[PDB]
Amino acid sequence: GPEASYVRFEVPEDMQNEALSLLEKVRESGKVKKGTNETTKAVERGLAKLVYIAEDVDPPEIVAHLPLLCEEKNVPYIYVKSKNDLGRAVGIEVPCASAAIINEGELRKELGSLVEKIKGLQ
Amino acid sequence: GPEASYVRFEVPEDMQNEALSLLEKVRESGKVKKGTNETTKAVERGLAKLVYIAEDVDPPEIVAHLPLLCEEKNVPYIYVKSKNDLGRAVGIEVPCASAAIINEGELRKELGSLVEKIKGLQ
RNA sequence: CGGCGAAGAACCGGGGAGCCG
RNA sequence: CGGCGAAGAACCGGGGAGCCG
Ligand code: NA
Ligand code: NA
Ligand code: NA
Ligand code: NA
Ligand code: NA
Ligand code: NA
Ligand code: NA
Ligand code: NA
Ligand code: NA
Ligand code: NA
Repeated sequence: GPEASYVRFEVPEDMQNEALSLLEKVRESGKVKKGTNETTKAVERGLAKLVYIAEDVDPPEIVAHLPLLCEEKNVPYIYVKSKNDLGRAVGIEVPCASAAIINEGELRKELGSLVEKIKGLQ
Repeated sequence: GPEASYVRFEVPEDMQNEALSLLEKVRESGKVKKGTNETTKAVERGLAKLVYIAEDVDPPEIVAHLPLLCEEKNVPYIYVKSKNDLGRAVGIEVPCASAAIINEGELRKELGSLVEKIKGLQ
């Protein structure tokens, strides 16, 4: 219905909040790219460890290529309800449709656990 | 002072008007590049037959590089008093800092005699 | 019609956080 | 204090006349 086509699975809210929290914390020791241009290049260049996509992107066409791209490059991705939260999580002043963790820093294990839960959705 | 350093020699008013009438005619006969970006490239690419530099360009750094470039590339150049005149003559709606003839069309004689006039000064 | 635009519109690639009053 | 900016600022490269209300 209201959700655009590019949202391919439901991410429980607690999993979303863990993921947003880890994305904000990874900036302290690892490296994130933020925004759809850099997110897309991060995946295309083989650099993405975890891609975040906001569910409320409108027009959906801005991020709609990302899930199929991630799947082709075997990059895990997770949805978050709000591009506002996503922009806050990555530390910028405007909404953010998509982001990528590219260096996991000190959070390798927590991101690993999160990725295995994502897999467990489908 | 008041003219910027890039005005390396004086050009008389009969000649600047000669140069601007010629420029306006070469448009429907040959080819003109208009604007500093296109004029620099024409000189660098070896395509410029006559470049026009307005004397009232503020800031001067917009065009200051052009005279030594023209000399390096063996390209004659002429100063005209007004970038508004220069704009009107290349048929655009805004001021124009510099321009270049790239083909003389059917006005090869009037161009040559002006070029020899230019050579005569300094 | 005004405002802006060759001191470089649109558009494209690089870039990745400031620009303006 | 506002307006705008990750739906991509500044800037570099290509482009060469439109963009906006
Ligand atoms: Na980019
Ligand atoms: Na890593
Ligand atoms: Na760890
Ligand atoms: Na022309
Ligand atoms: Na031109
Ligand atoms: Na250019
Ligand atoms: Na102008
Ligand atoms: Na100008
Ligand atoms: Na880019
Ligand atoms: Na350019």
